[PDB]
Amino acid sequence: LPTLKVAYIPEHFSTPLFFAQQQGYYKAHDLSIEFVKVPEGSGRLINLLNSNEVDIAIGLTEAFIADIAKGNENIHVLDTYVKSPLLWAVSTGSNRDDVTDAKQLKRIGVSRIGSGSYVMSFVLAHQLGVPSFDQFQVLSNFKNLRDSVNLKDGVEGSDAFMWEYFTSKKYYDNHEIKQIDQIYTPWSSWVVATSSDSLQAKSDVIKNFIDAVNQGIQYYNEHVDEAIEYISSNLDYSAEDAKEWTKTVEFNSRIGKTPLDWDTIVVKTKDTLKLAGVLAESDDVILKRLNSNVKKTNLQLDGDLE
Ligand SMILES: [Ca+2]
Ligand SMILES: [Cl-]
Repeated sequence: LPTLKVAYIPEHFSTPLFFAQQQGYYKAHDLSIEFVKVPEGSGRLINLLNSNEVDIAIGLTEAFIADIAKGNENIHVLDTYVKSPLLWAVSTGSNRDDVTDAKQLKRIGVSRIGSGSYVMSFVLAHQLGVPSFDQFQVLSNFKNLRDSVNLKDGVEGSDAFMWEYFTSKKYYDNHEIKQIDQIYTPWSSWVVATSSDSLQAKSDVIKNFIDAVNQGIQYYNEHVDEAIEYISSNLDYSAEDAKEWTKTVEFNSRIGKTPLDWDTIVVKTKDTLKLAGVLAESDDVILKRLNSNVKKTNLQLDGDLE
């Protein structure tokens, strides 16, 4: 089977991928995997796929759904990696006595326009029963977002920003920022993606990988304690946070065995992205591009007589 270069993100979510290697599930499926650590995020994962530098990518769902719906016909969503949604925390300055809730927010801080922190602001407003926010502050990175809400020097001030909870929890504990709200993603958090080229020339090997990921997920579910020990010893998370994290996460134990949920992966995500103004194209064209790039079935091997 062709060599597969898998671009992943060094997070607690990548735990099953690690155990699959530890238990040698990959080699068991006759696979030669070359993992490519991508701390930059899902944004770079897509770039690595488009440049043919990697065969497979595992990142946030909304990233791959948006890119496909925006025109990129070289990206394919194969299956769901994490069935449970992502928890976004709404934060502000720890000493912002003027900001006591997510109510009456004006200046919303975001890393980039069209990013997760930006798109989720529309979900926040929707659930709050208030019009979408219009004043966005681009702070580039997470570091600046905290300084912004804290009204520190070097950056423009902002009322609040959104960021993954467990990532923000560290800064709740050190009293650098405070939580004013929490919002779940309407969709499942993580998915498995590939390129048109890798899927066309390396289909069979990709299937075995997904099955290998399936066993890795099974090992995780049957060895939570070992996963906690791994995360709090190799990743940027304490034993406590790693413990609570496992209580909120549900990997797709049916990955490769059952088609992904279209409503919870495509529909809800599409509706949100369009609400955020990320998708300017018509409904028919968007849905058309999603119907051909998002798998409605699991990968299968060709027949012997074929
Ligand atoms: Ca005070
Ligand atoms: Cl196109």
